Amino acid sequence: EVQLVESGGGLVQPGGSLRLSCAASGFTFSSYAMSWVRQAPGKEREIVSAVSGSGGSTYYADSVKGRFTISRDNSKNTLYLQMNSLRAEDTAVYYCARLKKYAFDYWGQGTLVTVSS
Repeated sequence: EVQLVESGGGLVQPGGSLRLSCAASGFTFSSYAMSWVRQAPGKEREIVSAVSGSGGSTYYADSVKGRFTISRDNSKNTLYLQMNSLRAEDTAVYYCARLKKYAFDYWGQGTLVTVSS
């Protein structure tokens, strides 16, 4: 089966950078792809990063296609996210979620990013 649960907690003032992650165990995270994030303080969802398929597919929020990163930790039960670009004016909340068929329908806890300031 799949094991997991978003988590981490980091700050991201304007030009900051957060460090969160998706929990995971037997299925790991990249072995079977895994996408994640999506939520916010009445700020509508907001992804941060994902890795569909072997990884050819990758996500970075909706404005950091090149300024975000789907960091991962295979033998650590989780992958992390270095997401910098916020602006002390848009705190957010995320929720992990896989997406490769046969392994899509889990990840449901709630995490976030506090633009330090």
